[PDB]
Amino acid sequence: DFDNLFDAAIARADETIRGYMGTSATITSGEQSGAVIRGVFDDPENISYAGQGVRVEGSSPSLFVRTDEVRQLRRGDTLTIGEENFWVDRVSPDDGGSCHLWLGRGVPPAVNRR
Amino acid sequence: DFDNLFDAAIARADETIRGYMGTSATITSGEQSGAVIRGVFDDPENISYAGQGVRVEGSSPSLFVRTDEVRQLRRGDTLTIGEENFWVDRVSPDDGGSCHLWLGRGVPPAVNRR
Amino acid sequence: QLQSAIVKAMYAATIESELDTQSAMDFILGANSQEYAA
Amino acid sequence: QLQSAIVKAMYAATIESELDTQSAMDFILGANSQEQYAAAPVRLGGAKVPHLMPGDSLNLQTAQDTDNGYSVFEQSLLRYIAAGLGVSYEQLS
Amino acid sequence: QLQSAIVKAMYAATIESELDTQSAMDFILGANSQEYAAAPVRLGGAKVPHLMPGDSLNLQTAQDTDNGYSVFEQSLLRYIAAGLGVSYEQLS
Amino acid sequence: TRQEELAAARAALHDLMTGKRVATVQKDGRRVEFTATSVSDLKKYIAELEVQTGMTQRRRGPAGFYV
Amino acid sequence: TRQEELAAARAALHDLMTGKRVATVQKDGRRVEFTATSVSDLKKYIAELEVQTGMTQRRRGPAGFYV
Amino acid sequence: TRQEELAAARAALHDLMTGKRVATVQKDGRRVEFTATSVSDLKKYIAELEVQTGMTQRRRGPAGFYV
Amino acid sequence: TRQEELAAARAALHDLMTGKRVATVQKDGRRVEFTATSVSDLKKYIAELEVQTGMTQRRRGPAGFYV
Amino acid sequence: TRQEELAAARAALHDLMTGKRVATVQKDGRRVEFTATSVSDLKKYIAELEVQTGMTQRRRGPAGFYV
Amino acid sequence: TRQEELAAARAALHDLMTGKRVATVQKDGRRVEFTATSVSDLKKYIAELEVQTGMTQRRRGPAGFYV
Amino acid sequence: TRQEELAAARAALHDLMTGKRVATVQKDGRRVEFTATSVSDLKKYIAELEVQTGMTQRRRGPAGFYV
Amino acid sequence: TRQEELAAARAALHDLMTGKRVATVQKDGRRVEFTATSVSDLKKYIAELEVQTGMTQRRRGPAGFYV
Amino acid sequence: TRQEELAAARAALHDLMTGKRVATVQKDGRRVEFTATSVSDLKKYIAELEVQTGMTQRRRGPAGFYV
Amino acid sequence: TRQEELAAARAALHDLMTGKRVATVQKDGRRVEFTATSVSDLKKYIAELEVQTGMTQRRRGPAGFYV
Amino acid sequence: TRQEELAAARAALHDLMTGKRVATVQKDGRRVEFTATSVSDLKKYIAELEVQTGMTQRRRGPAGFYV
Amino acid sequence: TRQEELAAARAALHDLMTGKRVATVQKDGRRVEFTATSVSDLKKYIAELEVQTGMTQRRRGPAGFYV
Repeated sequence: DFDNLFDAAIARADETIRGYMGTSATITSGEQSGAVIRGVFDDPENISYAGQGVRVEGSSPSLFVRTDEVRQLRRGDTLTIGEENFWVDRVSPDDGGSCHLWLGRGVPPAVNRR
Repeated sequence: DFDNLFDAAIARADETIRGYMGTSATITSGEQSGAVIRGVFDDPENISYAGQGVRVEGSSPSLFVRTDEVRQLRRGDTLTIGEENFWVDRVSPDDGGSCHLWLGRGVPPAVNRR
Repeated sequence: QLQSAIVKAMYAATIESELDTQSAMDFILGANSQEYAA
Repeated sequence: QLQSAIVKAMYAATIESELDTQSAMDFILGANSQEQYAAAPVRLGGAKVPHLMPGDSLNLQTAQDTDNGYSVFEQSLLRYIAAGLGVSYEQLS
Repeated sequence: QLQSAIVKAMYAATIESELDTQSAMDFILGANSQEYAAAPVRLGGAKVPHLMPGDSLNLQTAQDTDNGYSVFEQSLLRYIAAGLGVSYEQLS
Repeated sequence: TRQEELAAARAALHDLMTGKRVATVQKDGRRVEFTATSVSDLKKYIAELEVQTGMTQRRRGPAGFYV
Repeated sequence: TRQEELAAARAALHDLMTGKRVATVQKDGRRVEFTATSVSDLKKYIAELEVQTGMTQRRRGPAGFYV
Repeated sequence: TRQEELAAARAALHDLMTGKRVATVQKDGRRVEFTATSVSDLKKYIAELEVQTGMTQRRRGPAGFYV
Repeated sequence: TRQEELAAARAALHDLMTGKRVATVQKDGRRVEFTATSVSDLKKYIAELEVQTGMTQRRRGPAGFYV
Repeated sequence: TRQEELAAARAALHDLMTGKRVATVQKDGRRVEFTATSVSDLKKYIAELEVQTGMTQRRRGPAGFYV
Repeated sequence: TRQEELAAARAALHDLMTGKRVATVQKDGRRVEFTATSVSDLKKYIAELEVQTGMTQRRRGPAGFYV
Repeated sequence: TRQEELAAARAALHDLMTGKRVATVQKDGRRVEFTATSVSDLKKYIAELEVQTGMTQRRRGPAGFYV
Repeated sequence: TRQEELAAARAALHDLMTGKRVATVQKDGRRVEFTATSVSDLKKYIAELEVQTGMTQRRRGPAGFYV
Repeated sequence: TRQEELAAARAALHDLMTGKRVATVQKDGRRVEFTATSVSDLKKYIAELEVQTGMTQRRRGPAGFYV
Repeated sequence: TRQEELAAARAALHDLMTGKRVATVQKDGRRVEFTATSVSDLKKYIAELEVQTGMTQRRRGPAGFYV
Repeated sequence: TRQEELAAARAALHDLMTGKRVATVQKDGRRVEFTATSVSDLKKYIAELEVQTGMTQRRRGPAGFYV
Repeated sequence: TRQEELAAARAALHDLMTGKRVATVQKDGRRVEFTATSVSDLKKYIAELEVQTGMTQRRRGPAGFYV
């Protein structure tokens, strides 16, 4: 399908790495609603100081799902990594065979659209 | 046990490094109370200057503990590296098989929560 | 011993080639494929 | 010694292949064409030359001399035996 | 020397294979496993077996059973006949 | 539980032969390395545990000889 | 399914033969390296697996001699 | 407890055979590499260790010859 | 599709001979490398599928002798 | 104090055999490696200090012959 | 197209002979490497492909012997 | 002091045998690699320095033969 | 254009012999490397295309013998 | 000055045997490696340089025979 | 001009012998690595390139034996 | 300038023998590499340069036998 | 200029043997290496030019034999 002869290799590699290191994930709400995908989850640490001193330790989760399933995910809907409940905040653009999924935590904050 | 094929390897490696590189930390206070962990401790050296010259040179200890035995550890409780008395400040999120325990020194300062 | 002798003498030579066997005997052992039994 | 001569000459050759035994013996030795385990016989016709692909090889054992040396050893033993029995060696042997 | 010749002649071939020895003898030395004493095998005509890679049937070449033992005997009973005083050809 | 063992080993052989046996994987920090077996020993393993299991006849006995 | 992986292995032989057998593929951060086999054993695998398939004649029984 | 590491080593043999014997695993500066052994030695280990344990008959005393 | 197989094999042989067979490419973040096959195996491959296809005679039978 | 030496050596043989003998460890600046010994010398060492210790017979002497 | 391809092969042979057979070429981030043959195989390739085309002969039927 | 390095070398032999013969040790910025010997020469050194030490009988004068 | 070919090849031989055959050249961010032919094949090529051209005799035919 | 030569050489032998011969040492920005001699040559050096010393005999002349 | 490269090659031979034959020169960002030749081929080059030059006697026609 | 040259050579031999023959030495940015020679050649150099100099007898004129 | 050539060759031999033949130097962006010549070729070269020069006898001719 890919008129490149290289994206086939990168797609096979992405499938292999997702199968060898990834974890299952069940998306909830959104247009997908009940659906299961696979992605390599990670949770880097990050700190901030809101003044003379306010330590707010947190995490910046990422999932790295393939772009085919991540389509029409928008941003409001949420997702469960096993038991833990996150919510997609930002979706990275296609890098050729996949895209990083930026996750939040807890209930998404309102919509505040209009 | 895990839909991983990889995290099992990293857990085995984690146990290996803990056994080959680490110390027998013993914990007092907290819900865990008397317990023993095998954590590799390091003491990087950090200095602040404050005013004109107010060098307050000190250390920032870390333990690299495994998450399973250190759940619900909280922050206010103390710790003992052999004959030395420390106290945990914050717990890093799990990277997959363990987490970094950030340690203080001396008595923990109050609670100041109400 | 008689059977072993006849068997050992009955195989003569061998050929080896990844090429098709019919064409292999065609191009090496003369053959008559141009005109079950082999 | 007689049994060893029996079995050393019994296994004339071997065939080396990763195919099925029936197919291997068909393509290297022949026969089959069964009317309707015991493997398969081979008709002892004229000289036949097989064809192989890499990984296959027909190698026939050279075996060893049947009487590598036995007749002289038996000769000495029979000499001793005839000495024991008091009869001439040649008459006994 | 008699016993050594017996032993050297009483080991003709060797089978080496990954799989079970019963099936190995079934697929190499004919065997009659369809019917401890291991397995007997009929002594029929010449049999050529097929063996997968990693197996091998090795025919032991043995060794000459009289590698000079006859001449040593000649010398020894020459000495014996010298001792007893009878002629060597009479004794041996 | 030998039959699915046969299936897994045969599949692994197939992926090894064409293109689909992975030696190492890596994602910007998390990487794994797999020891790669050769082809000969893998086919020997296939044949051994295939004849050992309830799989039917594949190799028969020695070839007879008649006139 | 002998036809399927027969054709797959034949195509694998072809594109390994010319230029297309990918050994390692790496996008920045994510790299994998599929293991590589020789061409000889691949050819033997192709031969044995097609002859095991019920495909047409490819071999003959030795060769007779006559005057 | 011989059956325990008998089963463990059999599983290790299969795991190495297909694709899964991990050699080195690394994550963000935490890397551990395990030494690897040839499959032949592991096979012989399976052999005489299962012989040593009370596992069933798998070897017979030579082979008789009779007409 | 044998004829274009022959054509592609002849091409790849020509590029391999002079300078035009690429072992690997790199694009500052995306690189790939292909397994390189020896020239001899390529020549046997081209000869085999050249004689197997419907193209004309190339090699004849053995040479006779006469006085 | 040879018995626990036997136990430790036999263990280490087992871990080397299956998957669990470590060659290198690294903690982003705290790394160390160990020399690797071949399995043949491991089994030779095991046998030598196994027969040398007070544990029971494992190997008998020659083999008689009778008619 | 055989004549000009033969000319190109001869030019490539000369270029490899002196100094100019480029193996790898690299810019900032962009690099490729071309697989390299030996010189003997290229020489015999030039040889028999020049023979196969209709250009003037370079071989002769063995040799005679007269007194 | 022969007993001292006898014990030290025996302990080192066992240490190298199991898993723990350190080859290179590296803290951040401070690394050092110790050279590694084989195992056979270590055994010969052990035996020679043991017999040189007035340790008990370990070798006997050949072997007689009686009928 | 054989004569300038001879000149260039003899030159390249001379530069290769002493010091002046560049295997690779690298400016910052732009590097290339050329395949390094050996010297024996270089001399054979020199001799072959030296005798093939119209330049004079360099070697003669056998050698007689007289009393 | 050869007795201390004996002592130094023997100490180096022991250190190399157990674990205590350093192949290279690196502090941050300052590293040096030493060429590592083998074992056999070191033992010949030991023997040749101890026999030349005045310390007592270690090897004696050839052995005769007597009935 | 035979004296020119004769002297040049002789000087290069001596230069490679003593210490000075540069194989790789590297300024910051500019690296050039020349190829290297074995000494025997350079010595030959000297030999035939000087005998082809009209240099003095250096060879003699075999050697006769007389009583 | 021969005797002290021999002394320096012997000191270098011992220096390489124990542990202290520096191979490479590196400071920040500044590093040099010293080539290494096998111990055998250094030993022969010591031997025949000692013989060449006026050092005392160490060789004897073969050996005769007498009844 | 044979005499100082011989002197330089002898000096280079001396530095090569003990410790002082530099393989490469590097000053934080200014690196250069030299090809290393084996000691055997160096001694052959030194002997050849030593007997080539006008200095006195070193090797004489055959050896007589008188009763």
